[PDB]
Amino acid sequence: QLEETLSQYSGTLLAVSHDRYFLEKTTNSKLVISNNGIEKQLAAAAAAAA
Amino acid sequence: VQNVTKAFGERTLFKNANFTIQHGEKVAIIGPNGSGKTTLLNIILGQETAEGSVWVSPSANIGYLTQEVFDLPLEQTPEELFENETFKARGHVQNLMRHL
Amino acid sequence: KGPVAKRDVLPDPIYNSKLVSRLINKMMIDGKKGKSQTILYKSFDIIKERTGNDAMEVFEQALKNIMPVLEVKARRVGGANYQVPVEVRPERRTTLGLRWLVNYARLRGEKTMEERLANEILDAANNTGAAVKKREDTHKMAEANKAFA
Amino acid sequence: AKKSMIAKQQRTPKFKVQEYTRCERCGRPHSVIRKFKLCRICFRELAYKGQIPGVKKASW
RNA sequence: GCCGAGGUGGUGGAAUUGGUAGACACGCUACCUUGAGGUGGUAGUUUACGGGUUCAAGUCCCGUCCUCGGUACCA
RNA sequence: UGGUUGUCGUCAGCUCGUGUCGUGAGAUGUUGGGUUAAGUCCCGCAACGAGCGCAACCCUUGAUCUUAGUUGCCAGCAUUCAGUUGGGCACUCUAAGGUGACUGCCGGUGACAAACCGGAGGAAGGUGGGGAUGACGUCAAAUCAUCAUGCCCCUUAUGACCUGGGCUACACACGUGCUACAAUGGACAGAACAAAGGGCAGCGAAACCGCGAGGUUAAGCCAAUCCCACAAAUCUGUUCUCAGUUCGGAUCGCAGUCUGCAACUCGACUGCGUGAAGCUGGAAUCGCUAGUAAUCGCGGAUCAGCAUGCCGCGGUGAAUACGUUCC
RNA sequence: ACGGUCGCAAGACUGAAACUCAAAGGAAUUGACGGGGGCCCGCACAAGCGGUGGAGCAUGUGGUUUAAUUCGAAGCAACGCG
Repeated sequence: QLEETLSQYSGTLLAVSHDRYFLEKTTNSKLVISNNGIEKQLAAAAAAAA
Repeated sequence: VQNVTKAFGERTLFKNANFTIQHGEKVAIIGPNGSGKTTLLNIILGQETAEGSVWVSPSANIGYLTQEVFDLPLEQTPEELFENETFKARGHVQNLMRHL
Repeated sequence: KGPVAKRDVLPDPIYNSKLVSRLINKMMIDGKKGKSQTILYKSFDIIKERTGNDAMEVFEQALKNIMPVLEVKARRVGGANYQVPVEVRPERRTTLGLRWLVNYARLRGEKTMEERLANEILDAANNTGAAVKKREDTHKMAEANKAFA
Repeated sequence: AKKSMIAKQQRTPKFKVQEYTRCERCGRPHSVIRKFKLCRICFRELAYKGQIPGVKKASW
């Protein structure tokens, strides 16, 4: 139910979750922390779209 | 959060990581193991070597949830803990919210 | 009826490009080229400062990342709502790139559209960015509906 | 009430502010032009009938 | 009079004490669409009553009123 | 009912003469091929023509030649606080007469036509941009309240005067509009640029006073002179830093100003204080193809006074038109 | 419908009247319409830019209150209209 209602939540959420299936209801943009700081992703953003 | 840098002695996590998020959006923060996920929110929300600039809205009411359970006023009753003003503030606000 | 064509003005006093004046005519609110030229030159001076390059090459690189190859138009037959993928002719590639730069720059939100357009160019350069959401999503819509052409 | 009201305008009232503009050819206020001292429709009619020495059809 | 049953919104009606002028399907109202109706789309209105128990009551409890039916005087 | 309009619609249609075909209603022309913005024009045709429509002539803008120089203009000529003076009609300007763009000329396509596509010239290129112009008719559309009106009705009243109120009501809906929700922003200071139009019991300089709305005396002007009239967005500095705020101004209290017998219902404006809803809007829906949309001020009618409406005026000034699949 | 014949049945065949209307109908013409076809055109659609619908007020109109809220307009083509 927290997976459900946080989708109907009215924005400004910073959802750290080590799950892969919880964030499928609570994600529009991602912050992938990686080597040498953040990576502000808005999609998968892998393999450097060409 | 502009030009942020976070280091622990020689353990360096953040370096010049410029991102800016406004209201009304779902921000998922993913770290495989130790990406500072828990560390960023502390250095979003606090001082202590957020090297750079972290600006946040002064009139926003940030409700915070921790990973670690070590922020309880221990040995208190949830009666005294939860702010229950008059009559249905125990029931219609609170005790229904607990049992339900 | 038939196709009609248009024109645009060649130079800019700093950065002598056609397409930079095309962006000057874009993002003009209420008939004010002066505000858009000031915003534009302060933004390109930030792009020249913060990254030690000439902002022409960063700006064209960002364009190359945003310019979509494939629009997907509509073709409704019956009750079907089919979408048909269209090879975009490169004029519309440039103009959709400029619209997406301008729209998602002012849609970002920072403490001037100087900074917003500059950071949007800096994101579309290092391809992950806000207009490139629209690039990726249009290519995914053309990739899924490629059966019609 | 038409000729009575025309007659009342043709009077001198108690006060100068009771004075209002009126037709002089086809009795009505609301759009009597001060220059011609004429009602609007009567101005259109007479200006069609070749009178009123200034006005022709306008284009510019 | 006695026994048994139900008393909610304009309607029929679910709800094991935990939030309902109403949650569910209709009506109803304001708008949209249409030439104007209908369909369709958007938003909107204290539990028969009175007194408790309870942190909380449609519900648990004590009383009153109404209606269905069985059980009687009489034709 | 006359008269005068909306609408389809600036759509390209609508008819008639004479002829022929059909018992007749009708048909024909007006259909077909190309072409157009066009029933435009050509070609073919049982039709040949014609009329109302379309276009053109009319007004404006785009440029140049001539005339005409003050109140307009200042290039060289010196004086000027100042185009003020003398000087000059060159230049802009003004307002008259012209010239000018006609597919005219080239090449290509296409019946050889009509026309179309590119090219050259040119300020202007294919009705150059716009206006005015609104066919037969449709809605028994609108107007008996601008007027005139046939018929019917009232008449010491359904007519007339006067004051007062109302046409500004207010729980609600609904058209059009204005202002915002903000950093391309708000406030403050500096610099510049307009067009069009108005002025006789009117426009009203300048000076003075008032924070301001304005006030008192008054020059010039029946106006290319003088006034309205200090354009504003813009540009450049200072300042705030993303909040229901240095956003926005509703609403409201008090004290004022002007107009006018008189501003209570029921005027505009100013000053102080208060500062709301609103952080870009659901279904749906509208305008616009270029100096347009967006935006910024200016002007004039009406009128003593009342403009967010309307009618014109300039300022900056875009994005897009692949196409006709859909409404 | 009644009667009759045929039929296992369903029904077939034969077949009126009271009553009711001043039309029903055919073919063809001119139009209009089609959730018929073709061709074309218009900010009509698409391609865009800005809005309206949300808020505040100005303004006009419906309802309602009224002593009167004067009269006229009412889909496009009434509703900052006379």
